[PDB]
Amino acid sequence: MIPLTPLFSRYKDSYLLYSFRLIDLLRASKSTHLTKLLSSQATYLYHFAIQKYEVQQLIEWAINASPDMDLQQFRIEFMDKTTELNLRSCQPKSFTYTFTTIWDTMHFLSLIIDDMVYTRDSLDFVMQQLKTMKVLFYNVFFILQCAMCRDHYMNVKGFIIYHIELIEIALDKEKYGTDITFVDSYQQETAGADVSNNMLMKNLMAYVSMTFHNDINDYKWIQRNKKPERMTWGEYKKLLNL
Amino acid sequence: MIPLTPLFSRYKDSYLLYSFRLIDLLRASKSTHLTKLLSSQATYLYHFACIQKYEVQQLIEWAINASPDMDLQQFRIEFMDKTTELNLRSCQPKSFTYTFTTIWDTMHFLSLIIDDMVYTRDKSLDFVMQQLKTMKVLFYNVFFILQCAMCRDHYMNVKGFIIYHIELIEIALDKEKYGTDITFVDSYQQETAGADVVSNNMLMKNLMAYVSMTFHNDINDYKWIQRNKKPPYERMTWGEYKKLLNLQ
Ligand SMILES: Cc1cc2nc3c(=O)[nH]c(=O)nc-3n(C[C@H](O)[C@H](O)[C@H](O)COP(=O)(O)OP(=O)(O)OC[C@H]3O[C@@H](n4cnc5c(N)ncnc54)[C@H](O)[C@@H]3O)c2cc1C
Ligand SMILES: Cc1cc2nc3c(=O)[nH]c(=O)nc-3n(C[C@H](O)[C@H](O)[C@H](O)COP(=O)(O)OP(=O)(O)OC[C@H]3O[C@@H](n4cnc5c(N)ncnc54)[C@H](O)[C@@H]3O)c2cc1C
Repeated sequence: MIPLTPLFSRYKDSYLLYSFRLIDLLRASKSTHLTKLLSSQATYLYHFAIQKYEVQQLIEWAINASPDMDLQQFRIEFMDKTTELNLRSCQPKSFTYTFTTIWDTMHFLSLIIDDMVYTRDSLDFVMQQLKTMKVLFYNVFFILQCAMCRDHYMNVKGFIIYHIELIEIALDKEKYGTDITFVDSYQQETAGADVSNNMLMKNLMAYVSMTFHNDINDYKWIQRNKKPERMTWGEYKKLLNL
Repeated sequence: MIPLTPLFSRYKDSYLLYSFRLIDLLRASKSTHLTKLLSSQATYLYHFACIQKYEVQQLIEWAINASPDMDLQQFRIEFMDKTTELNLRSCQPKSFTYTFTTIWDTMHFLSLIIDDMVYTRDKSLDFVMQQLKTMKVLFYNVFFILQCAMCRDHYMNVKGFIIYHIELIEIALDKEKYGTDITFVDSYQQETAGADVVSNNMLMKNLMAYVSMTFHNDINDYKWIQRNKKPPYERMTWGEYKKLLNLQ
């Protein structure tokens, strides 16, 4: 499926760390609503990482874990519990949690979307996975503390979700007889809509999340009142072997 | 300022109707947060329409104190008197039939306003940058007023597509503030391609008109997914849209 590269290996570990830090919040949840949101998100996260059954036991354990433990103690009991559930594949290699962990996670999910679409057949299955992807991007938690970031993301996250919906639309047209034409550039996709073609950019969500990532970093100069090395699509594809 | 066309004339009247129906909601607000949100949005809405600021404050304060036991038709009559008394006849909608078109018209109207502020900007770039932040607040908090929970949930999910492009304009104005003038281009594709290069400051002419138009099409495309229906079907094209609004 997705090319194995150094950068993808980091994405994968960051993804697991993100998921670990999410289930640690369950014991602390101050509402039923938050508990249901976290539980579903973490279940979805491991889904994209028998396995469904073991994950359910892991999440249920996380739900009942003592609220009076610290993170470091939760981490100990989590490494034991994942080992006992034969879920060693859920254990992160590193636990240093930063903005990069969150970015890696979003870029990881984007790669998963692109891969599911490229290797589809079952279009109902992929259309259901996409809806789950929309829920995941809608409900990204920062876990770390940055209110400004949370405010900014809640304003512009629809940019990513919108593009997931474009893929749904493409798959719907394919179900009804117009196959997907994969194109090399975003410009072919956006221009093609301005008219019975069904053109979709290859690696669309890699590009979408890369451009979104650049925009966030450009905007923070406005946020700090300061004068401004941005990632290019050419070098991003190279780093990930796309 | 914006070209005068039949379609723009509708947009402006729809915009007034939308603003009227919004201030009708203050008397029934079930929470001080909703009250604060509604009153600021209505004040922002009339700010982008056109001492007007002070009379609008008086109109909004009247709406806050109006009886919650009135019905909409009675609110409408008192509103028509209050706007007359305050020398605000220009706030009065010509038509009161409220539909989805009313909401779309309002969103398209605001997009045209954004594009026009950028074009006429004083190169007081802080002023237009401040106005854009107000527009982001307006699109974030769009009220349907009519009943469509599915529409509300959908908009909540994808409204950031519009707001994102307002932030692209802010970034371009920030660059111009600091020495790199905006280069205007004729197509969205030119803008997105130039964003991937150096240091260009490329912005599409009439970007928000194109963005809101494209968003409008995507919503209508997606609804066929929501209905499990196959699309029947003439979508709106950017060429045809520029013609209707006499955009150059
Ligand atoms: C959803 C989200 C919203 C955020 N909102 C804000 C905000 O509003 N204000 C604020 O100050 N900070 C915000 N941040 C944090 C900010 O984006 C940076 O992560 C932070 O400022 C650290 O900057 P950095 O350059 O050291 O790390 P980053 O450059 O952001 O990321 C580090 C890693 O990601 C790589 N990378 C860099 N750019 C890209 C790209 N376009 N595409 C793919 N990979 C890339 C880098 O090469 C590096 O390997 C947000 C972060 C996220 C995940
Ligand atoms: C923010 C918002 C979100 C919505 N979400 C949903 C949803 O999730 N599910 C659902 O079923 N309905 C949704 N709707 C309503 C839906 O978009 C239509 O308005 C409704 O279904 C009526 O369809 P229509 O084509 O006959 O009228 P409309 O699409 O409302 O068109 C009304 C006017 O706008 C013109 N127009 C048409 N297309 C465009 C365009 N691309 N750009 C500019 N002008 C155009 C038309 O010529 C017409 O004059 C939403 C509406 C809004 C404003």
